[PDB]
Parts: sequence; C-alpha cells; structure tokens
Amino acid sequence: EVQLVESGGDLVQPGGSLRLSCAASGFTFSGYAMAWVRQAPGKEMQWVSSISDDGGTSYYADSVEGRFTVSRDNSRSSLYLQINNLRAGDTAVYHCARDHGGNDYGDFGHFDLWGRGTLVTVSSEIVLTQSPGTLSLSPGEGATLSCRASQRVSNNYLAWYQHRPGQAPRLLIYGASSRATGIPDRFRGSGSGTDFTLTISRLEPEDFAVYFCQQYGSAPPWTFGQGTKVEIK
Amino acid sequence: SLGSRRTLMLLAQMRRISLFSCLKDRHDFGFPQEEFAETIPVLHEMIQQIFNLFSTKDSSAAWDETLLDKFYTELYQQLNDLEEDSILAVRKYFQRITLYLKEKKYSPCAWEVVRAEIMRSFSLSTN
Repeated sequence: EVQLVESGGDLVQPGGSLRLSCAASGFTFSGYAMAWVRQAPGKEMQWVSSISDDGGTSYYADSVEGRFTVSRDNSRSSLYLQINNLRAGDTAVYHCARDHGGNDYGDFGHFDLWGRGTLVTVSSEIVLTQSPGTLSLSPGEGATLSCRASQRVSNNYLAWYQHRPGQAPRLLIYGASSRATGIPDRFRGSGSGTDFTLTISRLEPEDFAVYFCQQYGSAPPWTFGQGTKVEIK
Repeated sequence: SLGSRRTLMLLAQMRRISLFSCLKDRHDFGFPQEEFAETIPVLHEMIQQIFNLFSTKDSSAAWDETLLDKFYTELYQQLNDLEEDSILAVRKYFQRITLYLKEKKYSPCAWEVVRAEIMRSFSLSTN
C-alpha cells in the first residue's frame, strides 16, 4: 500500500513549461533522497534529476541542465519537477522514484519505490545492452537475462527492475546480487565487471513483465538497459 | 569475523557527511574483487594498507581521532588473529586511492568517497 503518485503531465507546445508533481504516501518522505526518471516511446529509462532528503543538494542530466528544476516540500510529502523550454525529446512518461541508497555505504542512485508515471507530450555515459529483446516462455520455465555494460560497473552497483503491465516499476536486485526486501528467491542476480545476469528459475504468471537493468556506480548520470520483455505462452 | 564487523561499524561511525553531497566525486578504484586458503598474506596486506591510509597527518585532520584509535586497534586485533602478485595488486589499489586523494586536495568529499570505497572493499575481503 506504500506508493508514489505523479501528476501534472499534459499536452504542451514546444518552448512551453509544465510542473510535474509526485505525492508520496506510506512513508516519511523527508528521510529519503528522491529522483525523476523518464521513458520516451520505444526508448530505455533515462535518469533526469535527483534531490537530497533536505532539498539542499540536487543533480541533473546534462540535456536538461538549466531547463529543469527539481524541488520538494517535506511537510507535504511532495516532490516536484519544473520542466521548461520543452522539445520533442522531452516527450516521455515521467516517473518519480525513491532512492534506496544509504549513508553507511553511500550507494545512492538506485530506487526501491517508483510511481506509474505521468505522460508529457510535446506537440510536434555507460551504455547497458540487454539480451534477448524478448523471451517467450511458459509458466514453470526458467529465464536467463543478460545485461552488458560498455565499461566496468564500479562497486558492482547494478540493479534489476521488473515492470509489470498496470504496475509501477519494482526493484528486484541491487549491488548485482542482493535481493530487495520481499523479492522471492526465484530471482537471482549474478555477475561483475561488465557482465551481469538475472536468472528467474521458475516463471509465475505475474513474472510476465519487462525487466530492465541499471548501473549506479558512476557519478551522475546513472544509466539503464533498454529492457527484456518476458511474455507468456 | 566479529572483529571484521567492528571495523565496519567504526568506519560507518567515522562518516562526517553524506556521499549524496559528493556524487560528482565518485571514482572507480578498480578493486581486485576475486582475490578473496592463501588469503592470509593478501588480507594481511589489506589491513596494513588500510592502517597506512588512515594513519597519515591528512587522515588525522579529516577524521575523529578517538574513532581512529579504536579503528587502528581493531585492524591490529585482526592482524593478531591472522598471525606475491596479489599483494602487489592490493598495493597498486591503495596507490590509486592515495593519488585520487592528492588530486582532490584531501577534500571532505574525496575523503567520503574513499571511506565508502574502503567500506565496500574491506567487507568484500572479509566476506
């Protein structure tokens, strides 16, 4: 029942502006660093901006630097993203996300809670490569998903996410092999350096989803794989 | 094993600032991860290098002296229990940490990146 809900997306003219909002419930928002990650049609997830728990520190992707402004109101459990001078490249579903990193290890840049996103339609780096593009399997079968990086993933900071239809993305694995809280044993992450794998030992009907990887070992930007769609048979 | 957990607890207690304030200062130190039976002289080198790194005049300025002494004591305790290409790779690894710190003029953010890096590589070496 713990969720993030984005709103504020709309049709907008090129050169126009929109204020995106994200309402957080089921947690004390003020204790977490937050992020905005967007996904253009047919493209991989793209980290846009990050902001510290107190709002004092923020980061942006280079393409949005100076046009986007992230902010937050901790007393209202709200995260904002002001997006200005919009172009065709800004058309995407914008998700807000909660940073799973902690202070003891400083493993920021990966997310344990996401919203379903808000569409923005403008009216007209380490690269991760996943394989296969699509896996058509039957329930009870195993699946091996690959995620290859263009250069070494510092500290093995590789995360795997699951995106089921009608649901917000979900963190499955972090640190290349640690299962997130609540994630069943059938999801197993392995690898290091530039080669990472997600093994799903028995496919259940809810396991039919898009699975995407992310490296968060580098300084920003943190980058994502284009995804592997696992479909039913 | 228990003395390994106490070393990580003191390294976490030494933290002064959040690495979230230093994300632009992240750096890949290239820790030779698969180096951890002949693990004793490699682990021994690792502890000595951690001691060397955290016992300079620069480290004394950057960290609480009280925690640094308990930290040296814990590293020493582990060496008591324990008592050549692998040793060289560890030495090269700590040279990269030192070079990074020098280039970054021993800033609090460079020190936080190094502290968090040692949190990871030490826990890896001690399983």
